[PDB]
Amino acid sequence: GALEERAIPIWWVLVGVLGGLLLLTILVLAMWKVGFFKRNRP
Repeated sequence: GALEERAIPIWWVLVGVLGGLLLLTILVLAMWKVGFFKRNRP
């Protein structure tokens, strides 16, 4: 009810967000490196 450890792991939430952000950033930067966000298609 309160004592219980929902843990409302604000930290894990913060971690998840930061992590999701890092993953998005890396995928984004990587995709940018490989040119995927890029077109220059024929």
